[PDB]
Amino acid sequence: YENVVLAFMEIPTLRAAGLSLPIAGLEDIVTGLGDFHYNEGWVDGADKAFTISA
Amino acid sequence: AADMTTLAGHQQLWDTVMKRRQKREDERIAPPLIRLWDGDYKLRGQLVGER
Repeated sequence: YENVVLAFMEIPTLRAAGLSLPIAGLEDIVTGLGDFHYNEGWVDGADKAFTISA
Repeated sequence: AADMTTLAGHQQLWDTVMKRRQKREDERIAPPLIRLWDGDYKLRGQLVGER
């Protein structure tokens, strides 16, 4: 049971579908990456930051 | 098909093999076909003018 319950989190994002971005010309329109993109990246945990706020 | 009974068909076989060497020597010099596609993989174009 040790580190089975509440031991991981996935946080999603609107990157694939569409966002307005703080880049010249992307502030008023909505653009997304596309249907093809890299899926997951690991948040480094050595200082335990996810236990203060994930 | 070449005649293996006579020297003239041995020359047709030699000429046929030297022809295939030239096609490979041209494909040695041909650049790759380059294509650019968007985030949904729709084709934008073929690229030909690169440095």
